[PDB]
Amino acid sequence: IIFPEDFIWGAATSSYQIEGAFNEDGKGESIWDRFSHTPGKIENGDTGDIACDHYHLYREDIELMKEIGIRSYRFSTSWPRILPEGKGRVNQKGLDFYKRLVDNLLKANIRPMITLYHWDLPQALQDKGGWTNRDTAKYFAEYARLMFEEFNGLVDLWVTHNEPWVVAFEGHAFGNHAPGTKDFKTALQVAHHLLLSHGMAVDIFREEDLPGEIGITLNLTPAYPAGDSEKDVKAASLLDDYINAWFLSPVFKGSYPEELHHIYEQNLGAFTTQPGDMDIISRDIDFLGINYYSRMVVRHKPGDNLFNAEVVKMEDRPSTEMGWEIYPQGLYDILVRVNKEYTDKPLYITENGAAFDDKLTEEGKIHDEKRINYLGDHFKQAYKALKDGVPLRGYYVWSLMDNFEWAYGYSKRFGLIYVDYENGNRRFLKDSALWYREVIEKGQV
Ligand SMILES: OC[C@H]1O[C@@H](O)[C@H](O)[C@@H](O)[C@@H]1O
Ligand SMILES: C[As](C)(=O)[O-]
Repeated sequence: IIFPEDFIWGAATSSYQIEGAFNEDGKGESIWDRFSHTPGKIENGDTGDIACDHYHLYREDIELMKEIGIRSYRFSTSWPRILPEGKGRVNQKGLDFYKRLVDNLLKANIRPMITLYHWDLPQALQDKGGWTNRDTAKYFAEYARLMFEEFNGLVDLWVTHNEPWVVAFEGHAFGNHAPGTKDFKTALQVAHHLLLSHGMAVDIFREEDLPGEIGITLNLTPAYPAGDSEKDVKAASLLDDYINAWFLSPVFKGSYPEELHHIYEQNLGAFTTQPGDMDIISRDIDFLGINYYSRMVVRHKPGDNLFNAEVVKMEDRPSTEMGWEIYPQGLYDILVRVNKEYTDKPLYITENGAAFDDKLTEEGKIHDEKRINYLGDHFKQAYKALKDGVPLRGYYVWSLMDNFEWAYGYSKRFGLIYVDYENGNRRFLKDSALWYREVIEKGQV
């Protein structure tokens, strides 16, 4: 098992999950500032106020990146740190932080990949309806243009959006994520505008003529029938469209999946679109980012919901601390399917990783063998996909460091690096980081 010597091994983070400095240097409020400061939304009342304090500690963090030897670092930029009101006047100190960060990465021979939207919408824009207001799509594109202009010739890997399914449905249907709305109709309208805003930024990227590549990042969860039933097969197919095709088809085919679109429209009524929207959404892009963690096993169940389907708990299979099934085969299956059905463009795994109950020992080590076994098994499936002709160019581990795991707060640790929050926010390389270091040196698992 040996990867190409130029294969792009990396690690990933996001702004709200690591930066801290939540109201420092003119930064505006985000929907995740607001949400986490709302009682009962986050486990243990955790907030991202300080988190890993990467905003002040980023130089030390880049030293640790160099120790592991990652070739690329995927991070997101905070829209409200740069444009506090979401539009209007740039906050120069906020922008200067990312200019310093990128200069330091380039000096370290670490190739940056910027995610423009990793969920921290300006609260100023949420007060005008957030993603149900089509203007939010326009202002996102304007923010994209600013960033393209400022990092022309410095950043050549760009992702518009991280996981629009999650933003739409966890954020607005089930209310587990900011802004915390619980209305499925709103979630559909949101999804459309996220997709729209993506295409709008792609158009601007081409016009600005920067050197480099632009794409989008989707969480993809492959679905499997619980049984041989032709009804279990249709059920899994529908849930596969719910999560995956709902965003894959618009981006690569210029249409929503037909049956599911019908089902939604019949029960909820139509969400608002303008003519030509599917043309914008489906602009040609340069790569697809895939975030993969697990699968879903699905059985038919007429009653409970709109898809007449429920997900089966695989209780006799190993799982992570999140309760997610460990299922490395799913990473191969989804890479192969995307390449077969949707696109021949380069693919990146922009996230894969796992939470386990990490214990810091009585001097500074973390023996997270479960994480080593998890990543190893998934690296092997990526290799198999490669060998079978999938144009996989890179693999980013989630995460470079322990961080704020959204509604779970700091209770869930995904890092290669342990963050000892209470003790000066000090960092410790886990065994999995030492392991990943060996993999990258050799290009061999
Ligand atoms: O759940 C762990 C990670 O999963 C991915 O889907 C998200 O993009 C990350 O922000 C998240 O922390
Ligand atoms: C992606 As098209 C040309 O069918 O709108």
